[PDB]
This record gives sequence, C-alpha cells and structure tokens, in this order.
Amino acid sequence: KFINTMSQVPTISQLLPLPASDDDDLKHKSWDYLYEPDPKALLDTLLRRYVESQVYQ
Amino acid sequence: NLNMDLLYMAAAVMMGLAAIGAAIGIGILGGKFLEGAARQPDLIPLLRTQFFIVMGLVDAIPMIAVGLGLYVMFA
Amino acid sequence: NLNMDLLYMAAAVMMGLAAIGAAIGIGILGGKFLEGAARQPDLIPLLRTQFFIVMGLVDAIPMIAVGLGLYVMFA
Amino acid sequence: NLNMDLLYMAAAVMMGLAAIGAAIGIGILGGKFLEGAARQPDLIPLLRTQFFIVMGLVDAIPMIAVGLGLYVMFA
Amino acid sequence: TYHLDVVSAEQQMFSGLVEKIQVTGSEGELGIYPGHAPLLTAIKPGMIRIVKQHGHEEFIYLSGGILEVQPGNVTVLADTAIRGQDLDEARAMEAKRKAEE
Repeated sequence: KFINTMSQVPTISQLLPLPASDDDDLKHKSWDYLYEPDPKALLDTLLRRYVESQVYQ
Repeated sequence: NLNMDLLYMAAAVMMGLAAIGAAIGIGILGGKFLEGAARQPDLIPLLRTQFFIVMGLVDAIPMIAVGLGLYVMFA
Repeated sequence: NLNMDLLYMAAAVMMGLAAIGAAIGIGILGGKFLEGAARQPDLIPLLRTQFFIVMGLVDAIPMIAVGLGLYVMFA
Repeated sequence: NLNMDLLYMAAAVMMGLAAIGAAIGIGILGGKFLEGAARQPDLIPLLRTQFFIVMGLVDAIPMIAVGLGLYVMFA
Repeated sequence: TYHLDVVSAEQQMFSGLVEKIQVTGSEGELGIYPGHAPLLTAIKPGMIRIVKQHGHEEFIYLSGGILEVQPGNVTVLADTAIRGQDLDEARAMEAKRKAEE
C-alpha cells in the first residue's frame, strides 16, 4: 500500500467473497433500475468487472 | 305487447358492452400506472395528474352510452 | 305471458356483463399491485392508497349497470 | 310494429360495441403513455401531445358508430 | 442537461454536461434525453454518439462495458478490450501454460 510518499506497507486483503462494506442508503427507491436483459446476469458482470478493477488498483 | 320489453333490452345491451369498455380501459390504464409507481414513488404525485386526464377520455364515449341507456329506460 | 320472462332475462345478461367487467378489471389492477408489493415491500402502504384511488373508478361503470340490472329485476 | 321496436335494438347494440372499442383501445394506449411518462417526465408534454395524435385516430372509427347510433335513434 | 461521465479502469475517457446521447444497448438502441429513467444495462462494442450541451455532436468508440442512468447523473463503465467468456477462457489456459514454465 502506497500510504505516503515516504512510507508504504505490505497488505493481504480479501476480494472474494465480497466484503460487507456498509454502503447504506434509502435513495434507491427514488431511482430504481430497469434490468435489461435480466438482473442476475447484470450482477454477475458487475461482480466480475469489480474484481478486475480491485486487482488493477 | 312484447315490443316494450325488446326496447328495454336494447338499453340493457347498450349498458352491458359500454360497462366492459370503460372498466377494462380504466384497468389497463391503471395497471401501468402502478408499474410507474412500483419503480419510483416520487413520480406518483405527478402521475396522478396525468392519469386523471387520460382516464377522462376513456369515459367520454362510454358515458354517452350510459346516459342513453338511462333515457331509454325512462323512454 | 312472455312480457314477464324476457324482462327477467334482460336483467340476467346485463348482470353477467357487469360481473365480468368488474371482476376482470380489478383483477388486472390488483395483479400489478401485487407485483409492486413483491418488488418494493417498503412502499406497500403507499401503493395501497394508490390502488384504492384507481379501484373505485373501475367499479363505477359496472355498478351503474348493476343498478339497472336490479331495477329491471325489481320492476 | 316490429320495424320500430327493433330500431331500439340496433342503435343501442351498435353503441355498446363501440363503447367497448373506444375505451379498451385508449386504455391500452393510456397505459403505455402513463408508463412512458413515468419513464421520461421531461417528455410528459411531448408524450402527451404525441399521445393526442395517436388517440384521435383510435376514436375516429368508434365516433362514427355513435353517429349512426344517434341517427337511428333520431330516425 | 445532464452530467455524463465515460470512464475506464485505467483512464477517464470523457465527462461533462450533455444534451443527449445515442447508445447501443445489449437489447437495442437507447437515447438518453434530459432526466431519463433509472437504467442498468450492458452496452455493445462500437461508436456511441454524444451531443454535448450547446449541441457539440461527437463519436466515441467503446469496446463495451456497462451503462447506468439516473435523472441527474449518468455514467458508462467502459471496457478496454473485447470481452468474451471464450476469449477469457483462452487467456486462462494461456496463463496456466506460463505456470508450467
């Protein structure tokens, strides 16, 4: 981890299963998505892209 | 004579079909209104306004057949 | 004398059309309400007050045809 | 006798059928509009004016069935 | 007008306020007018058409990705290279081959 220009630390962090990051809201009622084609396939692609994103970071 | 009942039944058929047109027309209009609400409750106070205009037309023809059915009962 | 019987008949067809019109119309409207509840169970009391704004209009024209159906039963 | 009694039967049944058409049809077209408004409310004015054009064609055929229905009622 | 961001994992391709766009979704074409409905879908590889606010129409090629919409803020999460389960399975086999060596 590049904590600072002057200092860095080795880390081990779990990317799967998804960490329970709290991410708490109620504003989802106010704009809720049209799932095309279907919700579950979209969610799998998001999870796969998200893992690739964390590895690249 | 029997012709007095057949002119009454003429009101009965005018009423019968016109009631199905207005009931299901309003019901399909209303069913999609609930799909708009199901996604997005903040829209529903807007959506009640536009619903009532569109529902107004759905009545416009059946209400003519309703009134003539009332008149043909009395006359 | 046929005058009496055919008045009985004219109510019975007019009544059946009004029964079908109401029962189907609020069945459709109620189905979209239950989809909204299964999708969005936090809002079901809000949707309940929407569903009953709409339900009364679906009933309104079929109930008129029931009113004439019962008058042609009574007279 | 029978020509004038059946005159009642025709104009009433024609309007009953036309009241089905002119209210089922724009109810269906009403539900897609009220959905499209819930989709894109910047275009409720644009959809409403677009929706009026489509509705006028729907009504055109049923209006003539009321027109003949009153002309048989007058004559 | 709405705030659009087109981004990828490596770099942010484009951003700003926009009058409308046309996009090839997984199921078909979609136009985002001002204040469009909430949406989630995958988008196909190709050009997408931007018209930035004050009418500056433009083409952006995307290799794919995800579209999301909500009325005030919209974003596209673009992929860099053509993504296919078969192609990625081929890369997975390629990755194993190196391990043996």
